[PDB]
Amino acid sequence: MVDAFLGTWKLVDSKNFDDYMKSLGVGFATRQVASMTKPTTIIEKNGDILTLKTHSTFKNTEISFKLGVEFDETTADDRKVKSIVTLDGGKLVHLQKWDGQETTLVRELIDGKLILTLTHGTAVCTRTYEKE
Ligand SMILES: CN(CCC(=O)O)c1ccc([N+](=O)[O-])c2nonc12
Repeated sequence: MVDAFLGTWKLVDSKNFDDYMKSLGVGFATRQVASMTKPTTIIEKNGDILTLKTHSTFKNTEISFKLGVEFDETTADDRKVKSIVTLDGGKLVHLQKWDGQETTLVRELIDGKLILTLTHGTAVCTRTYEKE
């Protein structure tokens, strides 16, 4: 199940992140900085509680959750959302809902790399992380 996702990951490729942020309404100055930032994502577990940290020189976030149990979240761009994370087809699928809108954050493992696919509206972004 989740164990192969655990650890420290560093961003090594990003496609269409500006399009995704624009779709969400993120302002230009935040997008400019975020486009050059290379976050570290740390995924830890304690029993069935997962913690996902995203660290950078700009934004820092942390969420803790049980798989399959909804939780409140405030995103890096300050959306207040209702979230759930689950394991679907071997992928870690994070769904965020607010104001009747949705976005998905899907994490898969491919050849040892962590591929994060972000979808909102028509915008589809792919970020690739490598394990530290
Ligand atoms: C979804 N992510 C996380 C990306 C990742 O973890 O690589 C985001 C990370 C950072 C910002 N931001 O506005 O600074 C975001 N705005 O929308 N999404 C944002």
